[PDB]
Formats: sequence, structure tokens, C-alpha cells
Amino acid sequence: RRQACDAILRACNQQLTAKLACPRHLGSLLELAELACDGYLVSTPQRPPLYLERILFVLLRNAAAQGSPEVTLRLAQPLHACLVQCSREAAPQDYEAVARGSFSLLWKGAEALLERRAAFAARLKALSFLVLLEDESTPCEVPHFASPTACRAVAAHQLFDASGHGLNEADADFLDDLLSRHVIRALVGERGSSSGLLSPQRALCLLELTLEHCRRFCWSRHHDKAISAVEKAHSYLRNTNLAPSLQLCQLGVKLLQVGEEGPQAVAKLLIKASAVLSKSMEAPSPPLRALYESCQFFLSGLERGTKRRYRLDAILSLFAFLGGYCSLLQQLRDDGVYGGSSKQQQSFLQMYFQGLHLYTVVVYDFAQGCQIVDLADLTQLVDSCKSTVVWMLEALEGLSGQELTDHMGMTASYTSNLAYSFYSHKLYAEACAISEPLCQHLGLVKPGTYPEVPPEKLHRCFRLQVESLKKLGKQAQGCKMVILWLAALQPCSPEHMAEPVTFWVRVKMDAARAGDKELQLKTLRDSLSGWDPETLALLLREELQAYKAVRADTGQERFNIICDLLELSPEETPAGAWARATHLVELAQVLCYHDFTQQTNCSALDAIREALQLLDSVRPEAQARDQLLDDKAQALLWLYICTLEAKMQEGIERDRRAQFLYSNIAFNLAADAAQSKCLDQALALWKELLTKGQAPAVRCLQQTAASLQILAALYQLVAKPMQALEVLLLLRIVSERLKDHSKAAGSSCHITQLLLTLGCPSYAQLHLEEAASSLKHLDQTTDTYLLLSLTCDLLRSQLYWTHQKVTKGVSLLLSVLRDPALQKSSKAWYLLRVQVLQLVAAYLSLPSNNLSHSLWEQLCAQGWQTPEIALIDSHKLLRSIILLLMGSDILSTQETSFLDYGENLVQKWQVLSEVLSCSEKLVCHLGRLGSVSEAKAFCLEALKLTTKLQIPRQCALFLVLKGELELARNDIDLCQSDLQQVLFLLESCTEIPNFLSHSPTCDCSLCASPVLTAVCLRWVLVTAGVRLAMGHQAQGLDLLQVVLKGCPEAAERLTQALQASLNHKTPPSLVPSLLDEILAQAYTLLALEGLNQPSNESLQKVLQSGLKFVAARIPHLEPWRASLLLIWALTKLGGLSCCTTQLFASSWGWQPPLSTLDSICDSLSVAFRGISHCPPSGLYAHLCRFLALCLGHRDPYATAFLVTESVSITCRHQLLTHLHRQLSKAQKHRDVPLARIQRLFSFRALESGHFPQPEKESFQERLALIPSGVTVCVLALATLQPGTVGNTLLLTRLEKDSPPVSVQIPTGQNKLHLRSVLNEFDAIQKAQKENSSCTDKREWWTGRLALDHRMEVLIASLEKSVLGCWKGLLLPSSEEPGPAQEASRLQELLQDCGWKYPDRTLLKIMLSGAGALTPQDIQALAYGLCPTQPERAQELLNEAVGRLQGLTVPSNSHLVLVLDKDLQKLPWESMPSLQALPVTRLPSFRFLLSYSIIKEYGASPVLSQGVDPRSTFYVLNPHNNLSSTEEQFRANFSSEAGWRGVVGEVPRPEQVQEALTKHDLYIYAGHGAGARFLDGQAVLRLSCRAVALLFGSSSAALAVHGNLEGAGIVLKYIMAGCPLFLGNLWDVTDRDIDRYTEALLQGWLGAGPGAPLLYYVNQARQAPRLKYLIGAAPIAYGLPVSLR
Amino acid sequence: NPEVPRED
Ligand SMILES: [Zn+2]
Repeated sequence: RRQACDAILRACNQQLTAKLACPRHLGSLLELAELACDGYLVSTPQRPPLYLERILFVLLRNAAAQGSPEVTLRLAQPLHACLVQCSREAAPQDYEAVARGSFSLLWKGAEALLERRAAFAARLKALSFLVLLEDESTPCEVPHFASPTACRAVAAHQLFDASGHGLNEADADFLDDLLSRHVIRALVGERGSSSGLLSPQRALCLLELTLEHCRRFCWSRHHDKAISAVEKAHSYLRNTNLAPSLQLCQLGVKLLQVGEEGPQAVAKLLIKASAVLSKSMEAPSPPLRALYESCQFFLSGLERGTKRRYRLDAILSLFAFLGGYCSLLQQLRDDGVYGGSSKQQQSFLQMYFQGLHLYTVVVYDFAQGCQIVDLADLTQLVDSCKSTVVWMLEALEGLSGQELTDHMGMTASYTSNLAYSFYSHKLYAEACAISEPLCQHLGLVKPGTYPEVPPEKLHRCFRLQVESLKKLGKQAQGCKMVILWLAALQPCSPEHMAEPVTFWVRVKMDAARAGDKELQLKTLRDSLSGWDPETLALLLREELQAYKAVRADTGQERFNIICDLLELSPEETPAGAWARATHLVELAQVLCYHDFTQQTNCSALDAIREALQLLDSVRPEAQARDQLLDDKAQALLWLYICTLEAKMQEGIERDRRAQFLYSNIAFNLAADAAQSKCLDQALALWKELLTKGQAPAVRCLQQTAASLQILAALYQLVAKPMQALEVLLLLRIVSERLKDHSKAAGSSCHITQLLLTLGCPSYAQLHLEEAASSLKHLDQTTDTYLLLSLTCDLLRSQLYWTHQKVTKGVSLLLSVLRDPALQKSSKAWYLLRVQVLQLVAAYLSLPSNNLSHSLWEQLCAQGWQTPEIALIDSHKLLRSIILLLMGSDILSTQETSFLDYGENLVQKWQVLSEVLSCSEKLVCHLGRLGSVSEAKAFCLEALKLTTKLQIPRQCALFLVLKGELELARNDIDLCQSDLQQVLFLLESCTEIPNFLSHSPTCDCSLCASPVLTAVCLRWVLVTAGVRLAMGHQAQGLDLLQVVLKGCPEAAERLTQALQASLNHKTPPSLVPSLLDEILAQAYTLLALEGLNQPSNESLQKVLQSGLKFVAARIPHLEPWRASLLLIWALTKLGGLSCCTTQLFASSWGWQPPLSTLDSICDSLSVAFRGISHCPPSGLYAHLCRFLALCLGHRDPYATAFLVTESVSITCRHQLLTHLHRQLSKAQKHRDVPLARIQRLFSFRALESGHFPQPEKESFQERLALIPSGVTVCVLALATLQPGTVGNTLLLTRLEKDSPPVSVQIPTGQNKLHLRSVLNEFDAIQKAQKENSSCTDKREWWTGRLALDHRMEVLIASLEKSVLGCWKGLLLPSSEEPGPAQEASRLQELLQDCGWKYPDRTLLKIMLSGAGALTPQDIQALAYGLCPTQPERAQELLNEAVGRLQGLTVPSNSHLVLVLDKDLQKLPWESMPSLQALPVTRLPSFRFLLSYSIIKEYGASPVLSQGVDPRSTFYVLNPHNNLSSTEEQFRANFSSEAGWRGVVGEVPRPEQVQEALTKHDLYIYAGHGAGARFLDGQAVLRLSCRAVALLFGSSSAALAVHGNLEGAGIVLKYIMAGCPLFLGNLWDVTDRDIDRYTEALLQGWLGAGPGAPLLYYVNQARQAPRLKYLIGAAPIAYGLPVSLR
Repeated sequence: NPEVPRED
């Protein structure tokens, strides 16, 4: 029955197997077969031999062949029940083929159907049969879950939503319905058999399924359903061996469900969590895999919950669970079932590290969020942190390969992040403990075992420890850890070794600063003993580099390192020879700047020479050619440095012993070129290295850059600027290759400055933009940024100055000046300030038209008023830097170490170069201004400095400058000697001079160097000046033509050189302008000779050629333009001799008894505006007096102002400089009177306007400042040819509340002119000097008598043949109202007779002296004033004087005589009209105003109160040369009440200082003016309170040299504030001047209180036997003084 | 009798 049906079913199975064109029919037969199977099932559902099952399996196979999973599912629908009722055992592989194979068929069916929901549900029932008989199944692997049955459930979830973001509620119910009813129900069983609990294999499957369902649900945002699912398992959780597993899973499911809540929540679950794991492991046979898989889920709850929601207690609670989890994983490792196949064993280790990865992350989280009060919590985590690292290192034991490499990689990270946290919150002690076990294992391990762990990970793990030890105070342990750091990286490249080496020097340097010497004693060699020699040598080289990087004193440390290195290197081997040569170069540096020859028996030069020989004996391979180039270049550079140091030291001792101008021959030898050859060779090697495209193969490129900087500074010092330019370009290349933008910006700034100094602004502009570009990659908080930005601003300001953009340039300069960063106390800032001061001077040398008034006030308000002041401050700052860097030995030879630390080396040569350049600028500017003495002082100082350094080029430059100064002083012999020294220096530097007659395109030393070319042209200029001064015309003119040719030719050579050097395509737009001041001076001198020779037509076109040249270059050559305009005006005036009427006549109302002039005034006004701001003395005086002559009485105020401003200009400049010095010390010690005097003597204190309106307003204010009762008369000589003496006298009478009165007196028209008077005075002095030597008494006395008579005749001539009628201009004005009324009446009547310019004031002045107006004076006045009808004017004048005679009396008053350089010599005070009047002399009118200011503020005590007779200091017979003077004066001087002083001894300079500063009277009855004990500088440094009664020879005289204003000691006394100065105008004899002194002292002192000194001065003038030869000598300088 | 000058 059933068997027959089964046989029919087997045939039906074959029939149903066919899926041909009748598959639907087969399906219909299959449906009938299913009913037939049901009929068979009624008899027997499944054969006891499972034949029905085999038939069903065949039917399932037939369905598989026919692709009918649905039919098979219906066919095998009751198989589970049949299998359940089957019981028994021995289910075969076919059982799987029908049950597990059904799932396999479903898997292919799942691969067939596109949909999943229905297919997954079918697979779930298929999964209920896939592993149904798994009670004895083999365990699954351990990348997966516990059992294969649960593994199938996870596999279905894989086909489900893979993203696992969220689970729909309906989907959750639907997904649960599948597994719960099909898979879960099958495993659980309706007949659960509670007596028999789940089998061991069955139990493992049950828990694994629950975890996978919970994991998928919770991950895909679904927790509520899993809560009920866990309870279902918990419902059956009476007791089990896997019980802990679901309790821990319950906690995990809890955690995600709780989510983010109160803090304790996380801890409370974690507290219970530790209990479950700990007690389970205590069990004798714990469910290892059950605990494992379950723990991984709990970890996920935390990892997904890692949202910074952590506290202190959470972390310790985590460590409890973490520790137990670690035991479980290592315990699973003990078990050897997975020990064989490490594949699963490796997975266990990854799980261990994931467990620890969680701990490290949680701690970093806690660390970042920590406050000061929280640091206590951070400390409690230390011991837990320590244990974590130990476990990790213990876990690695046995791993080899990438497993070793990777898993060491984590342990490095994990400790590093942990240590970083403690380092971050200021916990150094704890950080070291955490990294200690790792640090020691990494060092001790046999080098090479760990060859792949990233260097950075190891560097980071080690660095934290070295830094922590360093800052705690453990410098000793740090050095050992550094050795351990190097030990771990033993098989590593030298590049990684740099950081350990840097930390080594820092730790040792800090140790040394702490006072420890034992640490210093230890050197790397001893501690690293055991390493290979080559690696030890490399590390020692790196340590030497790190020592060279650090500042402060490191000489002996480097010496010890070099000694060790030299010992290591084997000399017998060529590679050892190379290493020895390098170490010898280092030793050469050390011995070059230290004294250790007591320990080496070798000098720096010997070491460097042996290094050079060894280097020359090295034949390199294919590579290493680059390193050899670098080494040889460095050796050559340091040979040069050491030779220069030895030369400087020898020069120091040369001066010390001597303590010149004879060493100039010693300077220039073959040794000079032999020495410079080293620098040339170094440059060649570095260019060869750093020009090729490939990046150089040098060990240290930073040293190459530093050496390039040192080479560039030395080249600028030796005055070779093009070579320095090349070196700076190479430095730019290196900085670009080194990615250092600070170096690039500094190098480009240096190139811009060099190009600006040469005079090429375009190439300069291009380099400024490269610098600006490089500056945009730097931290704007760095001082380097600030310095470079300020420098770029200065360079842009200078470029604006050059390209005539003065307004914006001034704004930029003011922005730089007002920046607070410029005043930072660093050496580089000091060097910046110097260039600031030089650019300030550059702006201050500009005419007022270029800038507004407001910006002029803003620029002057900074502190510097004249260019010379700024230049002097720059020089002073440079000297201060030299003192701060290299002591004072190079500057003075009356102990601080150089302290070379890299920057100091470059700065040293830089500062020397800048001192020399600033000296050149100062000398040129001061010599141009006419201040030759100060310029000579600076020139001698610079010459001494270059003598010590032995640089022939700078010596030649300063010797040419000195020759120019001596030509200015009219000292031809000394100038010629200086020029000959220049000639020898030039001729031996290149190996009628020979540098002339050179080709325009020449490559010699004197033609390839702009500095030498300039020196040659200046030499030619000074030689031409000498030739013209000696009368050799047409030779000096030839030399000036040579200069004119040479300058433009040399400019083109410099243009071509600059273009070829910088490799620009187009040439510089405009030729450089550096020889333009030379060409302009040549133009001036040639035009002045054209004035001397009006016939030479050649010179006539030169004035137009020069004017177009200077007009093309406004406003840079303005002084020469002013000179050329003055020459043009003189050419237009006509004949400068013959004393004709002259065009000026019409402008003057008195003659001795558009228009050309309009044009001359315009040209002169332009030139005056050109030089008004900073005038040269002689040129200014020429312009002022010529313009006064032209203006005449057309403008009285302009004429008076012009006459006033032409006297004592050099004294004005010197007073401005002195006042700045006073204000500078005032600022230093801590001023209103000082400020007002600066504003009175200033040249820029003007308003804006047209000439002469602001000048006249300033003059009117200064006239309003005049005191009452003082008459100022300016006697100046109008010169109509520069370098001559004029015969026209300009007389200006200045008084309070009276309009200025001027007059022109031509004296050439009459015999006894002003030149004759001066010539006679000089002849008288010469004859006196000749007569002084004679021994015959009678001849001596007779000659003296003749000289006295000549003096009397000269004095009479002064009054009668020079001043004539205008003598009354010097006499006081009458207070009686008669002359005013008479002048008022006569003015109109005189205007009707032809008085062109009626002045009532002049009439008043002349009518005041009516009594002394001789009839001849009246005739001259009337005939010269009214030339149309002279006789009527004479009648009117005679009537007026008749009405005024007798009825007028002169009054109390004072005459101040302002005289020019030529007229100051003459004794004007002894003229018969001026014998009864109080007369003194002042340098200028501004000095009278200054005296008024000082008196108002109470600074001159004697001009305010009087002279105390008991406050006198006398210096009598100091040198014991005069015995008569002592005998006459000793008793009188010593018996005087209160007088102190000296006799027979040179008073110590300290005694005369106190005499001038603390007393009221100072009498010097000795030789000269006392300049031997008290010079001008000493009196200038003090304020003179006392009246200087100097009775020596020529004490009050001023020495006129060449065309320079007179100089003398009296000027220094006046500038110091002397109330009155009495001195001798010429030389005197002892006894006669003794009588004069006795008479003066007796008369003044015996007079008593209130005795005017001047009255007794003129009364004492009648005492000597020689009345005029001795009495007329004394004169007075200052203001009148009385006894109190 | 000649008098010495008051100079150096
Ligand atoms: Zn040449």
C-alpha cells in the first residue's frame, strides 16, 4: 500500500522531474502527487528507513533541477514534524540534503528571487532545518559566533539591511516572526523536556542566536523589542552554566536603552558589570566563549556611547571590567585549540587591543576636559595608566613580522596619547612613569629587531620622557634616556638622529648653567662606547653642529668634541684624512676665537693650513664632489678670517707700544691680494656648487648659508660690493632651496639696499617686490616678521625718495619712526635704527618746495633738525654697537670676549662696514658745509680704524677725503703728501698716474671696481684744485676735463656690470647716479674759472652744460645748481672789476660823489631757495650779499635780512649740533630755553610763501626781539668774485622800533681802499714777527716805534677813508625830539631835489651827530643823496645842522659790531670816534637774541647780577718761561682778597674747568690763550659763568684759512655762554702788555661797585709805551659787564 | 732791550 504508493511516487518524482514543454502538466501531476503523498502519509508519513524522506529528497532534488522551491517547500512542509516524531538517531548526510540542502536550495533560490522579505522568511524556515541536528555538530571557527545555527541567522541578516541604521516597528515584528516561530521554536521544542536542559552544544547556539538578534536590532535603532526578547530568554533563565552571559547581555541591552541619562547611570551598570565577569572566571570551568562573545557586545554599548559623557568614577569602573576582559582573552590564548591555527588566535589579540583602544580614548577624552581642581582626578588615574602599558608590552611577547610591526605601532600610539595628556596638564613626574617600561624595552632590544615602526611614533614616545625629565630637574637621567633614544633608533638614517642630538646639547647646556661639571665631563664617546666608529663620528658631527647653534660660551665643549673626533679619525687612510681635515677646520674656528693653545701646541693658522693641505690631497668619487667643494670653500673662508684676526691683534699691540700715517706703506703688500684670493676662491666654489639645477648634496646646507652671509659681509668691508651682490644672490638661491622665507626676505632686503647704495633704483624695486612676496609666508607674531616688514617699509620709503614721490615716502618714514618696535633692545634693531637715521638725513637734505610745511614740522618733531645731527647720531650708535660686540680695542688703545654664536660673526663685519660708510657720509657732508675741522677729526678716526684692519681701499678713500679737506684749509704741502700716499696705495692695489689713459671698456682692478674708480676721480679733482691754487692753470683745467669725461664713462661700466650680474633682460632705465656729485663739482670749478677767464669761449658753454645737467636731477644736486646760478648771475652783471656805477646803483639811494637786474633777482632767489635749508657758508654768504646789493632800498627789510644772514654760518651749524648734544644728555639725565634757541638758529622755521615774504616775517619777529639801548651794526664785504676780497662795504644798522637802515660804500673808487687796509695790517703783523727775533736793542726798539706809527696811521685811515660820512651810523641815536622834526621837514624838501628813496630814519641817525658832522661830511652826504640839484640840498643840510648843533647830547647806549671774516682782524674799536663809546663784538645778531633768552630764564648769572670781585682764578707763568711777569704780578695777585690760582705750574685740566664753571673772573697772564691746558672741546663741554680775561697773544683773534670762516677759542667761549671775553687781536710783548694788564685791573677793581668794564678797558688802553701796537690789541666779545 | 713775545 504505502510502499506501492512510494514506488508510484518515485515514478511520479521522475515524471514530475521533467520541466519540458509540459512543466505545467508536471506541476499539476505534482499537485496530485502531493495529495498522493498525503494519502501515503495517512498510511505512513515517513518510512522508518527514511525512504519517504529519500523520496522527498529525490523530489526536492527534482524540484532543484526544475527550480521549484515553492513546490519543494510545500512538499517538505511537514518534514520538521516528521523529523521531530522521528526521534531515534543516525540521521544521515541525506538528512542534511533534505534539511540543510533545503537551505542550500533556498540560498540559490534567494540568489534567484529579487525580493528578500518573503525569501528571507522562507530561508528562516530553511535555516530551521539547516543546522537542526547540531546537538553534536563541530564548533564553528572564532571569527564568528558560537554555533553554525546562529551563524545562519546572522547570514540572513546580511541579506537584510546592511547599513543597519534603523528598523521599522512593522519590520521588527515581521523579522521576529520568522526566527521566533520557525528557528527559535524548532530549537526550543514544544515538548521542552524540562527534566533535560539544553544540551551543551544546543545551549551555545541558543545564546549566540539571542546576541545576534539583539546586536542587529540595537544597531538598527530598535531596543524595545529586544527588551522583551531578552525577557523571554530570562523567563527560562532558572539556572544555567551560560547564565552570566545573558545577565551581561541584559546589562548591554540596558545600556543602549538607557542611552544618555544621569551620570551615575553609566557607573551603576558598569559596577554590576565588573561583578559578573570577575565571578565567572572564578568558576572552575567558566563558559570561556560564552563570556567572550557576550563581552564584545557590552563593549559596543560603550563604543557607541563614547560621547564624552564621562566622570572620574566611570574610568576606574571601566578598568575593573577591562582588566577581567583581558584575563579572559589571555586565558582563551592558553587554550591550545585555537593555538594551532593562529588565524583565530590573531583575532583574539586584535580584540585585546580594541578593549585597550577604548581605555586610551576614554582617558584622552577625560584629559582634554580637565580644570585646575580636576588635576586631583587626573592623578588618581596614573597607577591605572601604568598598568595598561605593562599589559600591552607583555601581550606582544612572541609576535614576529608585520604582526610585531603593527601591534608595536599601536602600543607606541597608546602610551604617547596617555603621556601627552599628562604633559598637557603640567604633570611631568607621572608622564615619565607611564612611558618608562616602553622606553627601556625599545632601547635594550637587539638593534634591528623592530626595523619598520614609524620613526615618528618612536620619536614621539621618547620626546615626552626627555622633556619631562628636563623640566623636573633630572638632567642626569635625561642624558641616559637620550642614549636610550639613540639606542632604539640605532638602525636608522642620520636624519632621524638630529632630534636626539639637539636634545642632548640642550640638556647638557642647561646642566652646565646649573653649575654641574660632572655631566659636562661625560662626552658622547664614552657613553656610546660600543657603537661603530662611523655612526659615532656622524653623531659627534651633529652634536658639534648643535653646539654651534646655541648661543653663550661653548668654546671648550666644542674643543673637547673636536679632540675626540680627531682622535677617532685615522690619519693613515684617505677617508680619515678627509674627516681629519673637516675636524681641523672646526678646531681652526675654535682656536681662531679662543685661547686654548696651552692645550694643543697648535695655532689656528697651523690647524687651518694643515686642513687645507689635507683637503687638497683628497681625490673624490663620482658623488662627494659637492661636499668637497663646500669643505674647501669653508676652509678658505676661515683661513681668511684667522689671518685677519691675527693682523688686527698685531695692529692693536703696534698702537699700544707706540702710544702715525707711516703704516700706510705697511698696509698694501702682495699679502693683500694673496689674502683676497682666498675669498675669491671660496666664491668660485660656492657659485659652482649652488648654480647647477640639481639640489646640492651637502650634509649641512644651513652652514653653507651662514658662510655665505659671512662672505658677503667681509666683501662689503673690503669695499668690493659687486662680489657681495653675487654672494647675496647665491644666498637667495640657497634660502629658496632650504624653504626659509626669513632668510629669503633678509637676503632680498640686502640686495635692495646694495642696489640703492650703488644708485640703481629699478633693479632695487624688483628685489623689494621679491622681498615683499617672501614676507607673506611668516608668522606675523615673530620679531623676524616685524623686523623685515619695517625694513621693507624703509626700502619703499627710500625708493619713493629716489623716484620723487616725497609725500608718500615721508608718510611711510613717519610710520616707521612712530612704530614702537623700532626701540626694542636687540642688536638687529640697533642696526635698523642706523639706516633710519641715514634716511632721515636724506629727507632733511631736501629743499622746502618738495614737502608741505606740515610734513616738515612732523619730520623735524622727531628729534633731528639737520642732516649732520642725524649722521652723527648714526655714527655714535654704530660705535656703541662696536663696543657691545668687540670691546674697545679696535677703536681706542687705552676685556670682553667676542662671544661668537653665528649672528655675532656676520654682525661684526657688518658693523665695521657701516662705521666706515657712515664716516664717509659724515666727512663729505661736513666738508661740503665748510666745517673742515670736524671732518678732519672724523677722517683721522676712520683712517686709524682702517690702519688697524689693514684695508688699502678704504685707506685710499679716506686719504683722498683728507687731501680734499687740507686743500680746503689751504695747506698745500700736507695735501700733496696725502695725495702721494693715495698714489702709492692705488699703484700697488692695481699691481701723471697710470690709471689715466685707460680704455673706456677696461677690466682692471681700478676699472672693475666702482669704489676705486670714484677714488681715482676724486684724486684727479683734488690734484686739479691743488694745481689751480698753485697758479698752474690749464693743467687743473685739463684734469677737470678728465673728470668730466670719466664720470659718464664709468657710469656705463657700472650699468653693464649690474645687468650682467643680476641677469636682467633690459638695462636699468636710468644710469646710476653716484659719480654725479663729482661731475657737478667739476662743473662748478670749471665755470668759476670761466669767470676768471671771460675770453675762453669753451668755458662759456660749460655753464649751460652744467646747468642743464643739474636741472635734470632736481632736487639731488641743488647746491651745485645754486653755485652755477650764482656764476650765471655774475656773468650777466658784466665786468666784476673797474668799479663802474654797476647795475645795483639804481637800487641804492646814495652814490659816491624784464631788466637784467629783474632776471638776476629771479635766478638768485631760486638759488637761495635751493640752499636755504642747509647752506654752505661761503656760497650762502655770496648769494645773500649779492641779492642784498641787487635789491637795495627797493625793499629795506629784505636787504637787512640778507645782510644779517651772511655772517657766521659755520657757528650757526656748530651751535645747532651743540644744542642737540645738550638736549640728548638732558633726555638721558631726565630745556624750554634750549628749544627756543634751536628755533631761533634753525633754517626750516619758516612759513609757506613766495620769496621773501616768510623770510621778512621771520626777520620782523627777530627785530621785535631786540633789546632797548642796543645798536647792531653789520659790517660785511660784498664779494663780486668768489675766492677774492670785496671793496664794497655793506652796513646795516639795526635798532628797536626803528626800520632797518642799510648803505653801500664802494671803496674801489677812492685810494686807500679796504684791500689796501687789510694788506697793510698783514704787513704790520709780519714785520712785528720779524722784529721780535732781533737781538740788538736799538734796532728792536726803533722797529717797534715804526710799527706803532704804522698802526696809528691805519686806525686813522679806517675812520676817514672807509666809513667817511656814514661813521655816524655806528653812533648812538638822540633822545631829544629835534632830529626827528628836522628829518620830517627835510624829507619832502630833499625829495624835491632828487632823493630817490626818502628815508626819515637815515636822516634822523645822521642828524643825531650834528656836532661832529664836519662840513666835508655834509658835502659828501648832500652831493651823493641829491645829485640832481646838490647845492640846494647842501644849503638845507647846513641849515638843519646849524639849528641842531650844540642843542643835542649823545646818550647811554651800546654798540654791537658784527663783522665778517676779513674785517674782524681790523681794530675798529680804536677809531677816534669809537674811543669814548662802549663797544663789544658778537658773532651774529641771533647771538644777541640768544643772550636775551638765556638772561630771561636766568642762566647767565653775571649778566643778571654782576661780577663778584672775590671770585677770580688766575693762571700766572704756567710754563716758567716769563720771569718778569711773575715778579710784577705775583704779589698783587696773591694779596688780592679771595683770589685763588696757580703760579709756575701747568694747571691740571680739572682746575681750569672749575675756574670757568664756579668763578666769575678768569685771568690768564701767560702764553697764548691757554689751549694747552684748556682746549675748545673742554670749554664747549661746560657752561662758562665767568668773564675770561685772557691776556695772551692772539687770544681773541680768529684764524682765517683759505676761504673758511675764522675759527678760534673765543667762539667756543661765546657758545658756552661767556658773559664777556677780553683778548688780544694780535701778538704782544711781555712788559708792555704787563703795563696794560696792571692798568686795566687797577682801574676796574679800584672803581668799586657798578663799574663798567669797557670804560676801564678803553682807559687802560692809554697805559703802554707803545700806545697803538699794544693798547689797540685788546678787544671784547659778548655783552657789557659790570661789578655787582 | 728786546722783550720776549707772549707766545709759545
Ligand atoms: Zn683699467
